[PDB]
Amino acid sequence: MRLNTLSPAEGSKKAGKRLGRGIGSGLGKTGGRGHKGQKSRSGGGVRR
Amino acid sequence: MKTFTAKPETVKRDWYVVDATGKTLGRLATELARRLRGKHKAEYTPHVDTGDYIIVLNADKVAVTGNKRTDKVYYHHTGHIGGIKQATFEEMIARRPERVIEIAVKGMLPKGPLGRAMFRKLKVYAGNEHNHAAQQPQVLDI
Amino acid sequence: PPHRPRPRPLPWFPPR
Amino acid sequence: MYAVFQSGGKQHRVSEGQTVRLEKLDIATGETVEFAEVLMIANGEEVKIGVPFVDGGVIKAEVVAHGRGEKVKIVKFRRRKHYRKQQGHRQWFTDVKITGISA
Amino acid sequence: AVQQNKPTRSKRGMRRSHDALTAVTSLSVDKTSGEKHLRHHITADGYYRGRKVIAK
Amino acid sequence: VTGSGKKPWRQKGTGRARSGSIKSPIWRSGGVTFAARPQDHSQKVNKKMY
Amino acid sequence: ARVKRGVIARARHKKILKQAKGYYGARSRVYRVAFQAVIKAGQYAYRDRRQRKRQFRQLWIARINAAARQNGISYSKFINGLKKASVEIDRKILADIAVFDKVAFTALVEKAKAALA
Amino acid sequence: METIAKHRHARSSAQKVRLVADLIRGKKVSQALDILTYTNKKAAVLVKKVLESAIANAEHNDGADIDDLKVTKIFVDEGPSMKRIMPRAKGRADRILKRTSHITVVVSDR
RNA sequence: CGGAAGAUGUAACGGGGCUAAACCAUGCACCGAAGCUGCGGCAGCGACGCGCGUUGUUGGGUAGGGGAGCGUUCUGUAAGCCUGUGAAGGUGUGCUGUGAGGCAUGCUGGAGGUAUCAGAAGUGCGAAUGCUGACAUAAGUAACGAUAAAGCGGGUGAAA
RNA sequence: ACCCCGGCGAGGGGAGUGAAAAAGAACCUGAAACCGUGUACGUACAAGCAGUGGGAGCACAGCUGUGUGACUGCGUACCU
Ligand SMILES: [K+]
Ligand SMILES: [K+]
Ligand SMILES: [K+]
Ligand SMILES: [K+]
Ligand SMILES: [K+]
Ligand SMILES: [K+]
Ligand SMILES: [K+]
Ligand SMILES: [K+]
Ligand SMILES: [K+]
Ligand SMILES: [K+]
Ligand SMILES: [K+]
Ligand SMILES: [K+]
Ligand SMILES: [K+]
Ligand SMILES: [K+]
Ligand SMILES: [Mg+2]
Ligand SMILES: [Mg+2]
Ligand SMILES: [Mg+2]
Ligand SMILES: [Mg+2]
Ligand SMILES: [Mg+2]
Ligand SMILES: [Mg+2]
Ligand SMILES: [Mg+2]
Ligand SMILES: [Mg+2]
Ligand SMILES: [Mg+2]
Ligand SMILES: [Mg+2]
Ligand SMILES: [Mg+2]
Ligand SMILES: [Mg+2]
Ligand SMILES: [Mg+2]
Ligand SMILES: [Mg+2]
Ligand SMILES: [Mg+2]
Ligand SMILES: [Mg+2]
Ligand SMILES: [Mg+2]
Ligand SMILES: [Mg+2]
Ligand SMILES: [Mg+2]
Ligand SMILES: [Mg+2]
Ligand SMILES: [Mg+2]
Ligand SMILES: [Mg+2]
Ligand SMILES: [Mg+2]
Ligand SMILES: [Mg+2]
Ligand SMILES: [Mg+2]
Ligand SMILES: [Mg+2]
Ligand SMILES: [Mg+2]
Ligand SMILES: [Mg+2]
Ligand SMILES: [Mg+2]
Ligand SMILES: [Mg+2]
Ligand SMILES: [Mg+2]
Ligand SMILES: [Mg+2]
Ligand SMILES: [Mg+2]
Ligand SMILES: [Mg+2]
Ligand SMILES: [Mg+2]
Ligand SMILES: [Mg+2]
Ligand SMILES: [Mg+2]
Ligand SMILES: [Mg+2]
Repeated sequence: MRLNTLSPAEGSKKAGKRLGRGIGSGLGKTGGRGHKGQKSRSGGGVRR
Repeated sequence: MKTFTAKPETVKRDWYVVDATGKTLGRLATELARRLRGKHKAEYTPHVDTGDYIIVLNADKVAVTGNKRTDKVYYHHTGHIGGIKQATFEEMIARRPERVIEIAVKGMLPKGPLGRAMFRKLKVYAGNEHNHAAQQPQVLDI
Repeated sequence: PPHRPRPRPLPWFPPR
Repeated sequence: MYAVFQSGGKQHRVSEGQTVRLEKLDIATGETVEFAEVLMIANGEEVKIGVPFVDGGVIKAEVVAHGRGEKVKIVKFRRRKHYRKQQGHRQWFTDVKITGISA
Repeated sequence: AVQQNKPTRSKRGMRRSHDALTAVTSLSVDKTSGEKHLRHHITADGYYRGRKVIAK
Repeated sequence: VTGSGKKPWRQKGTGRARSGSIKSPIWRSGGVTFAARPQDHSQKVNKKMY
Repeated sequence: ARVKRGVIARARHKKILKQAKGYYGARSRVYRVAFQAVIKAGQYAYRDRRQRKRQFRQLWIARINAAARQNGISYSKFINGLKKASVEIDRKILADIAVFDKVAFTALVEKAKAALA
Repeated sequence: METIAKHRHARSSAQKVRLVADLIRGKKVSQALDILTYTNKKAAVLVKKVLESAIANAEHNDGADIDDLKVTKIFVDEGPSMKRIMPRAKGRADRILKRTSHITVVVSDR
């Protein structure tokens, strides 16, 4: 029990998605938005 | 242990003499092309010229089948606009018989530097005499 | 018929 | 004198004293390995051709070294399709020294 | 009219393969003054072919 | 960022990339795209978990 | 927590440029060009590991054919003969023997001829 | 052993000076000085002063004999370019580079 | 077989050439792919025995979904640990891992660096007619700004 | 400081200072593009994304390593 021997529970801390950081990530380029249209745009999307 | 490769500086090339008289052009040419390339040797190596020197005598008496003697046309372009020229087999044999065998063989050899080198080993004569006694060519029946 | 207008000039802009 | 034998789904022409790189054998270093499937033995003019194997034909070898070959790089790339993948590879081998060839 | 592609340093050097200067093949020596001079030209001290031809 | 809202050069005709603001985050001296603000990092800890 | 990219970016570029040594002009000097060259070099190398196995077999066969024909039989009949004789020597070895031990090669040819006879 | 002289920030593009430098590379210094005296190029003046300085350095600082000296190395490097403006038609300005050169001459008796 | 004419050049077998090296029929050989098999290795999913063994099977991928990592700056661990026995940075070399990478060490550098496990992100660039600086190319090319015009002697000067 | 080349220059070479002056004021470190000098090998009968697989020869360091790469199979950049 030291400040450098404490660990979170397994599964408690998932890393967030980081879009647009290259091919290997699987979220490069379009960042999961597909190609074109309103929903690909910044601020895009239709109201509820 | 890597596969053997022939070496330009150690490869042994022999001299042969062939008589073209009455031979069918294309069937003579394939055998020449084979031997110029060295495809008949176990040391055959695609990037090395392992072939033999070949003298061809009596190029003027080479044979062709069908109506080719009158109907086979050789085309070339001078590079000047409209400069397509032509000559029948007959005309070629009269004007420059050696070209007929040389053309047939050149077309059956690899294109590129090595193929040009291979072709330099073919010596074609219209008649029955050559001046290569010093190279002591062995008779080759094709 | 013509598929293009006859060439014209652009207005001057501060170049650099 | 040389012999031909199969090992690691490949064939080898060896003489006594040769070191030969084979696919990894499960044999410790220093230990001797016998190859009993000899396809051919040629002692000068005498030539024994197996059909497929030479009867009584054995090649004795000593395991000299295990190791990994030089790294190969695998590159996969599909132009215009946002796809690229790289991988490395080093193949295991066993070096053996041919000690004896028996007819 | 202008290039569609940047010419290489190689091509630049090839073009300049004819730009080298020639050294003056040989200078002459005045027989009297002993000065070096361009052939068929007077020396710096005003000599030509042995004779003093100009002042300064 | 300090500076005016003047369009640096006209939209079309100059042969340059289109520009709207000298303060664009693409530009040297421009704004930071997602500029930080002062933040409160404190977390709730349930009394019973403490 | 501002992160400057210089040190890491330099290392990545240098890694690519080291792999582009020996290439012509911008291909060994300029990262944009070198990166494309190194990727393409990798694509060819992958393809060529497959092609190498094809090129060598093609070479062995041509050599076996030459040696077989010196011993009065074509490649196709020779291979057929060896199979009927239950000889399991591969083309790499046959081609090797054709060059280095012509007497042993002739022995194989005789074996093959007997199996067809 | 070998003596150096340099003219740093010489007012001439390296390309022009290198024409002259090439004439004397490898020559005996006496031959070099003659060659430079009858080369009708501004660069020949620049290079000759550096070569003369190198000879004087070799004699004074390194107790060498002028008779034995050869131009063993000579090279011209690019110095800083001074940037200037050249007005062109229609309100456009062009950059002018005033290119400079660093001239190095190495003489030695070997 | 004729019927059968087109524009840069043969140019309507890919070419050479072929009277079979064409066509039909029958047959047997061989070549031939990243398919299949052989040998070695990796990973996923599932059985089966106890995290390991044995075994089956699977592993081309855009949009896109899921999983697992590398490295960067900063906080704690750290008043610890490394550091003229030479820090960071720069530049080579060797080794090493499936990869992002890592380790060692020569040279440069001359004072900083930071294991481990956690924590936070201005966390990774080749493209955006991106932005700033530097430097190329064309090129020693065009040009040297009114076609009123110069020549010579002397002077000064390192040079006119 | 002083000496030397130079126009009583610029610039440089010595000397000296300093732990260091490739710390010399265009000054800590001093990357890359870009430009040179030197050395090894290749290159003036040869056709194309310039590599890759094969591969001689030459040079060099301890049969291997390193550089080069004649000849040859395959092979039309990247992003969008
Ligand atoms: K999505
Ligand atoms: K401002
Ligand atoms: K910027
Ligand atoms: K500012
Ligand atoms: K994921
Ligand atoms: K290092
Ligand atoms: K260091
Ligand atoms: K830490
Ligand atoms: K850009
Ligand atoms: K230029
Ligand atoms: K000029
Ligand atoms: K320093
Ligand atoms: K090639
Ligand atoms: K694009
Ligand atoms: Mg996807
Ligand atoms: Mg898009
Ligand atoms: Mg659409
Ligand atoms: Mg959509
Ligand atoms: Mg918006
Ligand atoms: Mg071809
Ligand atoms: Mg274009
Ligand atoms: Mg010129
Ligand atoms: Mg307004
Ligand atoms: Mg700001
Ligand atoms: Mg409370
Ligand atoms: Mg910081
Ligand atoms: Mg004006
Ligand atoms: Mg026509
Ligand atoms: Mg295959
Ligand atoms: Mg398969
Ligand atoms: Mg397996
Ligand atoms: Mg598959
Ligand atoms: Mg997949
Ligand atoms: Mg030091
Ligand atoms: Mg960022
Ligand atoms: Mg960049
Ligand atoms: Mg991109
Ligand atoms: Mg542009
Ligand atoms: Mg420019
Ligand atoms: Mg021009
Ligand atoms: Mg002109
Ligand atoms: Mg002019
Ligand atoms: Mg004027
Ligand atoms: Mg006057
Ligand atoms: Mg001074
Ligand atoms: Mg010290
Ligand atoms: Mg300091
Ligand atoms: Mg500095
Ligand atoms: Mg540099
Ligand atoms: Mg040549
Ligand atoms: Mg060309
Ligand atoms: Mg090709």
